[PDB]
Amino acid sequence: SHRKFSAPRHGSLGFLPRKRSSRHRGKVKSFPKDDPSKPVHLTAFLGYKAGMTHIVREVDRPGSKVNKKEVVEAVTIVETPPMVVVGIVGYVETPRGLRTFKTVFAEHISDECKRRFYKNWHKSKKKAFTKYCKKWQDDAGKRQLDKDFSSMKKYCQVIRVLAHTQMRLLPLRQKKAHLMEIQVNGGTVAEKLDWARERLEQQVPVSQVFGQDEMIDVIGVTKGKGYKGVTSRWHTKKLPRKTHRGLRKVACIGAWHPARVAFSVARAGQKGYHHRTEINKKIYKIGQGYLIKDGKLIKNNASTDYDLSDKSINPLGGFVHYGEVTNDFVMLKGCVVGTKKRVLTLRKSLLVQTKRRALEKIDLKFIDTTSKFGHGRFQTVEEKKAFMGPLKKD
Amino acid sequence: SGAKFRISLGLPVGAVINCADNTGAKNLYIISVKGIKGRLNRLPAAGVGDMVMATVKKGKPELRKKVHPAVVIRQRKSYRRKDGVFLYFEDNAGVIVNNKGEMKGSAITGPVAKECADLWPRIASNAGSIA
Amino acid sequence: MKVELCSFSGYKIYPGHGRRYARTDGKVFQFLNAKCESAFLSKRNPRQINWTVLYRRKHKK
Amino acid sequence: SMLRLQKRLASSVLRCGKKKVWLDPNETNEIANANSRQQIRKLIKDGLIIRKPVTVHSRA
Amino acid sequence: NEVVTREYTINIHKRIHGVGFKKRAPRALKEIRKFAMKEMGTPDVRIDTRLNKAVWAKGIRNVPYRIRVRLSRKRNEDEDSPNKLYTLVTYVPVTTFKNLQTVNVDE
Amino acid sequence: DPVPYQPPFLCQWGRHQPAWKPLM
RNA sequence: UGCUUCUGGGUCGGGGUUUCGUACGUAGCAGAGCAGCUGCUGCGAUCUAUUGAAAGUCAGCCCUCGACACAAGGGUUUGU
RNA sequence: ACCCAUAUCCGCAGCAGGUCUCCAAGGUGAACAGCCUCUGGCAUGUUGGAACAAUGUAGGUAAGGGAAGUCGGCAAGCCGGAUCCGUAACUUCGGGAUAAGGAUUGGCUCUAAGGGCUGGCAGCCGACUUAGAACUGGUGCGGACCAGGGGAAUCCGACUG
Ligand SMILES: [Mg+2]
Ligand SMILES: [Mg+2]
Ligand SMILES: [Mg+2]
Ligand SMILES: [Mg+2]
Ligand SMILES: [Mg+2]
Ligand SMILES: [Mg+2]
Ligand SMILES: [Mg+2]
Ligand SMILES: [Mg+2]
Ligand SMILES: [Mg+2]
Ligand SMILES: [Mg+2]
Ligand SMILES: [Mg+2]
Ligand SMILES: [Mg+2]
Ligand SMILES: [Mg+2]
Ligand SMILES: [Mg+2]
Ligand SMILES: [Mg+2]
Ligand SMILES: [Mg+2]
Repeated sequence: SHRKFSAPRHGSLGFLPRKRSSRHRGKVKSFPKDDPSKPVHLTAFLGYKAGMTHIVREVDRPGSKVNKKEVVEAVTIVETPPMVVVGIVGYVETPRGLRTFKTVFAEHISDECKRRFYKNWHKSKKKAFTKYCKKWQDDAGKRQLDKDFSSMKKYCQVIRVLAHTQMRLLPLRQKKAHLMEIQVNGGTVAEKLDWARERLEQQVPVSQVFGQDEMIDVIGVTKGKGYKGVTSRWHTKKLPRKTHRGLRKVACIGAWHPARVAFSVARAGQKGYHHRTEINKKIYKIGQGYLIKDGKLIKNNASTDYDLSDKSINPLGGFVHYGEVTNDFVMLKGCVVGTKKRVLTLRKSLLVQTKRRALEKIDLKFIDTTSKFGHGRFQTVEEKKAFMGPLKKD
Repeated sequence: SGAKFRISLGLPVGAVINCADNTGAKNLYIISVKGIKGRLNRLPAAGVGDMVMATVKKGKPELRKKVHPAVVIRQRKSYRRKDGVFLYFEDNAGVIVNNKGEMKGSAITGPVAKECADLWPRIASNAGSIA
Repeated sequence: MKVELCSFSGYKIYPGHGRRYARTDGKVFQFLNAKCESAFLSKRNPRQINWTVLYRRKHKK
Repeated sequence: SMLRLQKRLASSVLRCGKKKVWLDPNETNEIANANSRQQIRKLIKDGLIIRKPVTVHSRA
Repeated sequence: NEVVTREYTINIHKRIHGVGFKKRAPRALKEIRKFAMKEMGTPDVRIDTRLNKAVWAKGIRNVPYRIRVRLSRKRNEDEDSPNKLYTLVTYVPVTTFKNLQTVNVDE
Repeated sequence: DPVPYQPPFLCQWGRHQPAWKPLM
């Protein structure tokens, strides 16, 4: 007979091959569609989930009950040291798909990018791109390089650029850079290719790609949670206390007569470590790195117009399980996917962003740099030293 | 114009909140909450400023044994205001209030949370202190 | 964002932290953490507890 | 090698438990060829096996 | 250059972390033996009985957080073996583990 | 060795057993 | 993910952070009182000072470049 | 002779079952209770190592609400010792009754009361209790262990067995 009381279904079947991600770094499944009216630009960037904090800001949306009021907003900080462009690739439009036509690398590729081409960099003799670079210091190889760019002027429809993260700058253990194709969306393909050929072996910072109060797409792999049951992985009802063989189960799988269990029935298995794309993440603030000028460095990242204190966004005792963010960063409203130290693809938004909330401008009043390794209660070190007074170790 | 934000609502159906006005009631037994579509196996729950269907479980005998509409005013479950403060009270409380919002009683003992008092102006006019 | 003080400690609460508490008699209290909340609701005296600001004003530290 | 005959006989000659029999660990090959109660009385007199004292249970 | 004796302090507290109550003093012994295998490449590690008493001084649950250990590589006596050398692991009574570097004690 | 005597059946089916009971 | 550009991780130590709440010892004409000697001396929970002290803090916290050794290895396969 | 029982007996076995007695320390406590220890005994119950996934099994803990869960408060939890009050309907006048409901409880320093032997007094001796007071602690004290949830009715059987 039928189910007595109707109910919605546990889980979504749109995400259903709930397996471990085959990739560690989030793939851009779709780049934004270009128009040649725009100038040439990048459409993606590759950063690292540093941590979380609060923000305090005035809200200007008319009609709300929180108009001209100060909210707090959870934000993520994504440490984004500038990427280095070491290759271009063009894609021809085919009736079977979009085939990669020809890849052209740079002359000087750093050891950071060279780590990626090796499953064991200790044991190896480090021979990658050593015959490729003989194309860049003769006449005949340069003629073939020019003919490759000219052969891409005619036939390529999509031009993507190869960029890697400058991994030396981060607090991470690893020295191996993440490569990534970023679709250059802009004017005509010849102008696009001249522009990317200009940027070869060059730094591309994040203010080049993004801006403040921009809605981005954040692509990455979910924090992994293991082999989990159907009460954790699918959030079904726990069975009553009196059940014999266990209660964190799905009691009825299916009926008798479709004599298979369906794919739509929820079973136990791998929860987390899934690839996701979560959209409409507002860039509250693009931050700046530490930099030295006039001898003494200037580090005041969390300094705002209403704070005017020389603190950086690094909380007390640093970020927990991450380290110190000494580079330029993007600060994103709300939470993003992944664990800490997780490489975190940023994508410009696919959608024509036209709302009241999505076009709101941002002026922050307070970036919270209290300690997150416990209940911190002091914003900076000298505040703590002035409140507590002198200690025994002084 | 400005509407109510959702806050943590920790008074399901079955709660006896006390009655913070001078109708003569002492308890208010919540029998349902006004405005809930529902879902399979959930108690309808109510937070501050929720119109609720109550029952005077002790008090005056003219008030008992019938269903009263009511408004929840204090809750002991902590709820986050939009400026980022978690507020909670010393007890759960409510007042008997008709379907259009008028208070059946005259004065309100204890503070009224402003999540209620912005949304119900007659309760705010009878409110001694707010939040 | 008026930074307020803990009703138990005397520490300076910042706009994200803490938990604000209101009794039925009036008298809204702010706390920095559930250490101080639990110390308040147990009816302990801040002047007898060493790490609070009131103790440290009483004992001239 | 095997000193359970000597520990049993040392327990019965000392008039205590074998909880309290202390066979010397360095002189294992001199206790190992005792194999009787007369030889074990000599090992007691030589001091190779000792009645251990009572574990303290203070009344203080 | 082979026979070396030298002082170490082992933070036992971060090698014993997470293991259950009935397996803290045995695991503390296993990580002292792994420590002696790591700092000196001798698989034959023989740990002294006074250090056994020192680790088991409280119980099987509560094991001391740091311990001071003298780690001595030695030439092997007869019963000639695959291992040419053995490491003896000795116990050093220390009042406080404050500003204690790995001291290379001299013979 | 003592050859084990054939398995000692001590019933459970039948009317006493409340597990697997049919219609009736 | 890491495994010699005098570099690299590791260990230990030192800082930062943080958790609990003020260690032992000493001192006290502080201590309900009591005992003994002709004010002094013993017993005494507790209190005050030293002392936001003591202790823990990556084992999956944050920076050291202070000590100390180690690290240019071992094995099996793979050809247009 | 020996075993006399989580291995010498009976349970198809070195089987968590069964099987008649004797001896019986210290603390805490009303206690031959539970918990810790000495004498005596033992090696963790037919194996070890490494990790700490789901589902278990056995313990716990949970904000806010409080039986809305379920056939059904099943299970868990509340209460729990002692002392001082206080104790209802009904009754076969025995009970109900630890009814129900309250207060107290630690440590330390004292005070009072409660006796023997010798020659209304004097000396010399020894026991545990009980009551009261001060001071003191972050209101914590039957601090672990031990240890009644209660009330109003209806049916059936008087009861113990
Ligand atoms: Mg239907
Ligand atoms: Mg069952
Ligand atoms: Mg934190
Ligand atoms: Mg239901
Ligand atoms: Mg006999
Ligand atoms: Mg057995
Ligand atoms: Mg036991
Ligand atoms: Mg066992
Ligand atoms: Mg065993
Ligand atoms: Mg609860
Ligand atoms: Mg509660
Ligand atoms: Mg029901
Ligand atoms: Mg029950
Ligand atoms: Mg009764
Ligand atoms: Mg009748
Ligand atoms: Mg009967």
